[PDB]
Amino acid sequence: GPNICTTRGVSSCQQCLAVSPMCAWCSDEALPLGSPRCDLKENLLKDNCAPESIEFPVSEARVLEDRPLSDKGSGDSSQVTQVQRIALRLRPDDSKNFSIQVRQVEDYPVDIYYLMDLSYSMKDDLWSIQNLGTKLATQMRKLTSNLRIGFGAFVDKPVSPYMYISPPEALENPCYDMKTTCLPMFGYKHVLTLTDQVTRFNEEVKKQSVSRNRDAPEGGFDAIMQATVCDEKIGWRNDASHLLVFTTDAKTHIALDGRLAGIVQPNDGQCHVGSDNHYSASTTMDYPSLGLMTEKLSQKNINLIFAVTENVVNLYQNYSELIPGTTVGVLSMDSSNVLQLIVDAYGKIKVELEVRDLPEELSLSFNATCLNNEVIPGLKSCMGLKIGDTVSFSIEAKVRGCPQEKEKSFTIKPVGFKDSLIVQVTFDCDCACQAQPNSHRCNNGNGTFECGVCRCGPGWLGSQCECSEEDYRPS
Amino acid sequence: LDVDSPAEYSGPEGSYFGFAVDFFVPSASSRMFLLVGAPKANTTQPGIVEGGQVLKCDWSSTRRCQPIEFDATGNRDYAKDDPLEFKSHQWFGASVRSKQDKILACAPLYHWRTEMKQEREPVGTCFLQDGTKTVEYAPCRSQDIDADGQGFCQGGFSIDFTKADRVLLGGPGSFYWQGQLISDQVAEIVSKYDPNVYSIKYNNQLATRTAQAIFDDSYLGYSVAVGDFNGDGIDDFVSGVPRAARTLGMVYIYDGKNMSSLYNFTGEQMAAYFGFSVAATDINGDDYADVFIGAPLFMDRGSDGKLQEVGQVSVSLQRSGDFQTTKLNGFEVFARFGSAIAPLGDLDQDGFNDIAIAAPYGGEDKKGIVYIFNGRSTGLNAVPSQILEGQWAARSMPPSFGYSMKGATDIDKNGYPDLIVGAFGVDRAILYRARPVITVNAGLEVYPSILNQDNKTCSLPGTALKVSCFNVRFCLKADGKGVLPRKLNFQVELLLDKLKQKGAIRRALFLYSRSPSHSKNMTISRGGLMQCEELIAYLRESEFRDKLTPITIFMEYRLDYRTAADTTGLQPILNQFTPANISRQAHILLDCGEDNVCKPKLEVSVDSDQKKIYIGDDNPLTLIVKAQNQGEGAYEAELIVSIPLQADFIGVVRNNEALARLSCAFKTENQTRQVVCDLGNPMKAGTQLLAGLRFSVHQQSEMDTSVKFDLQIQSSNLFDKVSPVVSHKVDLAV
Ligand SMILES: N=C(N)NCCC[C@@H]1NC(=O)[C@H](CCCCN)NC(=O)[C@@H](Cc2ccccc2)NC(=O)[C@@H](CC(=O)O)NC(=O)CNC1=O
Repeated sequence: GPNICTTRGVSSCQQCLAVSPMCAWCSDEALPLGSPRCDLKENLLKDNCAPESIEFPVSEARVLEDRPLSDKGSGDSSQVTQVQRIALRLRPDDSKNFSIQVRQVEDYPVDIYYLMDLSYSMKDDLWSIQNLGTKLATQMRKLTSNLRIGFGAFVDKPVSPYMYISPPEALENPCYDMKTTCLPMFGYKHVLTLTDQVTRFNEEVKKQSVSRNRDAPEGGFDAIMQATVCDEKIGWRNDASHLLVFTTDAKTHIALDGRLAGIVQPNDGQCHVGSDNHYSASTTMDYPSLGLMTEKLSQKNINLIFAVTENVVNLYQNYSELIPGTTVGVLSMDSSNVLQLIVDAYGKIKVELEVRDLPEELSLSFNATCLNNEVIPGLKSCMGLKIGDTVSFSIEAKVRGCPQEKEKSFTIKPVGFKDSLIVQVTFDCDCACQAQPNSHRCNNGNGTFECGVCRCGPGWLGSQCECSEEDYRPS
Repeated sequence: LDVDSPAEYSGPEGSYFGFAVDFFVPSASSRMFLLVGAPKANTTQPGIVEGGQVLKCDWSSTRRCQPIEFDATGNRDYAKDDPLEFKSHQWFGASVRSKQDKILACAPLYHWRTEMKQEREPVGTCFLQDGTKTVEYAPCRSQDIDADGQGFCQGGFSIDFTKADRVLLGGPGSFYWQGQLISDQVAEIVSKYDPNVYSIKYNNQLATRTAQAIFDDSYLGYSVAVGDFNGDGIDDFVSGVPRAARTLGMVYIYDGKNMSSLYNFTGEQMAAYFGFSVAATDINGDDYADVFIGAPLFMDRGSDGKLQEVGQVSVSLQRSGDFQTTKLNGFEVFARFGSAIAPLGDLDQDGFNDIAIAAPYGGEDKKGIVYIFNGRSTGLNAVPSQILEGQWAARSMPPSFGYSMKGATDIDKNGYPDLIVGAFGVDRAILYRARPVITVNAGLEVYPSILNQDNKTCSLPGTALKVSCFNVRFCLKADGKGVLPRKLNFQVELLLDKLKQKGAIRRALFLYSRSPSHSKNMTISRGGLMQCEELIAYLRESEFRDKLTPITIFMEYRLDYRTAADTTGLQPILNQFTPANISRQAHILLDCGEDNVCKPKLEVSVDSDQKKIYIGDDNPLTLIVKAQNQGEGAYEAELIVSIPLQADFIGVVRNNEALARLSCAFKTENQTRQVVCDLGNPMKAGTQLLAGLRFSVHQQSEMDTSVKFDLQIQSSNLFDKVSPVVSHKVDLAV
């Protein structure tokens, strides 16, 4: 049947605009007699209404800034871009659609924490762990630019079975009974917080020296637990991938070993590193079990790596099989074996869209064009991509009513990509012929033709001043 | 076991009171006691801090735990000035064992400063008390100094007594923590006791030898147990090695005569601590003892594939065959199921020994729990019979409930073994006493197994009403053991239709007490007879619209709760397998076929007389309905006929023999108004029915043009319970 524009008896361009964004008004004086003023544009054109005299230029959106996205993360001579900017024009209750894409150009953030065994058995392995630490910092910088690296040390619990306490001298020099010198023993001490100053890391790593204890197994798992749960002391970044490198040449103590030393309290799995950077609960809490370590590692999203000597590679390979996701490498003069594991972790390292400053009366809808050009309706995120991958999204926008403000803007915001999809919005809710009382369209004048009603003066009433109060009898 | 009200013991706060527990049965008197070790307790010894105590707790009616004064002297002084010895923070009472009138209490962390140099070596020491004597036994305090020798042996970390009173010590620290097993007779220890020499040796001591460096850090002797596995009347030594087999763990069995190795049993997962605890006892009823190994840190894969730490216990039956026969796994994470094991003896006296197992972090609030696993032919049950949990409120520090256990001994002599559970995290030990077990079965029968709906040959007492009453009976017989008095007391409840849930009509009654239910107190001679009683019941005629289903005769019985406790102060318990709940179905027959399952079918039709009705004033109307039935009779039939909003029902036509004598009570709860008429008394197969319903029409205006009806009819029984919908219409003329 006939459309809404005509069936509603629209009387003015204002009402025609208000009825629906699809309706159009013909302002041409040449319109044929009887033809409706408010109608679909094609019907007005069929009635020979001049195209420029029709009050409906179609809504449109177009670019505002469209710099192409970058292709390399080095930023040789300018800041990289990964998102571009558009402007929008709307009629009342109007809607439009568009699309955009984003790309992962910059290098992923990575954190490496290095745990050094400083037992006396490591004296002849000391260069290897110093060498390995140096090449971890150096080789990682050739994979990602924003690395963060730190390190810490462990020996074992400083208590009677493991610690030398026999002569008073032994406390200050654990190597007394050998008539040589070494450092006092410690449970676990945090030395260097995660930082990008690789040169500082190298200097601090090369000035470490071994302590001494009694029994072959060491308290390394106490250090792994504390490095995992003391995030603010260690400085793990919430967005970076976390790698923990663990070094030793002997087997390791596990839960229920502390019973020999009189320690029965289970490992709490909480931070106990103070201002002196030493594990303060070393002598009062038992070693952690494999189950507890796996819980905290997964909870904090840390990938543990073992860099151990040949004689204990099988022992830690079995441990790794019980801690999902961890790997084992051989510690030796040639450190290439463990470096490959860091390369592997980086080789297996995600976007979502937020909206900010949206208008009070404007709405949106989203759809995703994920990898392999697959299209998912309603989604605003895409996972699984790597560096260099590009993904796209499509957006539909709509307004209800029309604000009195001529222009306003909002933006969309991907997570962590530093870029903003600022969109400008303009409203064209007016008629050209409405720019400029006593209209002849009313009954013999006596009225103002605005808003579709004459608003008659004294002595007249009605839509077009067609009645007078003395003739407009109540009956 | 009695869980509602166990006996609890409390030691000094912070003492670890309850780290080790055992029963004490001296020969000097019939008195019974419990030994509780408190390794952190302060003592009277001069100049010793937290030396540890062992506290004696009598089973008398009014008593408190009292420390045993094994040693009052302080640390010995070497020649000149400095102390020879360090008794401070020795864990005296970490292990406590007893053998009739002998007690063995050990201090694993005792250190001494040797001669020839200033050292500090945790050799560990044990004190052996007899009826009169108290002697010291420190076999690792020897001339072989340092970790390369026996300096860090920690002898007494684990201990046990052989049936012939040999002392067994395990020291996990000897020879760079290879571990060692050491044992002497009580006679040998006393014969060679010279307190004035620290390095005294016992001339016929049995000890395991030092091995290669490959075996270091194995912790042989972390736990020990004794049992016969060579088969010549001399108990053998079972020792845990939780870090051997490259950390897989293993358990050795040594010949009790020469310490030579007999068998090895290896853990299946690294770091499981296979061997944390061990026990030996026959569980499948043979002459041969079996082996139990705890692996508290065992991890098994969850549904999502990740490993979950629950703990596990391995069972090895013996005639010993290397591979374990059955396993028990914990059901909660980080529970450490299998931390303690204790033979319970024949807890339920059914003919097979039972085991108790602990998880110091299982249960709600992770306080710790003990699981009772009943033995039987072909080993332990796959599920526990009972769960014990600390009834005190959880607190900041764990109670470690179930860390230490001991059973297989009777305290109050009621005939059933009892159990001791220690919770050293709260400095408490708790006593569980086994209650007498009563095994019973019942009977339930009806003489007229099938009830006739219309026989009504049975009259009420002194009343003209006659009903189809029937005869029923029930029985109950019991057996017991121990000091269980033979005059058992039971209560049995009878119910006729208790399964009529949601307030459904009660439909049957007992003749006496005229009630649907009746509770009877019963007394039975234990194993003396099988007793039966009879009862009369009747259906209440038949005011229930439930003849579609049989009567759900039901009964249940329980031990008489308010009966007095026995002489020992406990109330018996029903065996778990007994069928405390029993029921049978009583079928109802009017004429419902030879197979007793009749198969009805229904036919129906409808018509109207004044099919043309006027508007503007009240006009009469009548609806005619007929029904035909198929099958072995019909009952509970009802006219589910819907009526319009513009007319009212004014009764059925009762005054014509050509129409059936229906009874009606129309309902108007919703716009789907119904006439609701009953078809009357039951009818036989092939019966035909015709009826006519009167109505008054109150159409107000000509907006309507017709009125419509919809009807349904119920079936005789469950088959085709309700018929499909049928419709009829009446027109409006003007
Ligand atoms: N009764 C036995 N079974 N004895 C055999 C035990 C052999 C077992 N190992 C040794 O003797 C060897 C001698 C030759 C092999 C080089 N490792 N020496 C060591 O093991 C020392 C020092 C060292 C390490 C590496 C290279 C050179 C020297 N290492 C340690 O870790 C310290 C404690 C520490 O600082 O962590 N002690 C132990 O670990 C246990 N102590 C030992 O003696």
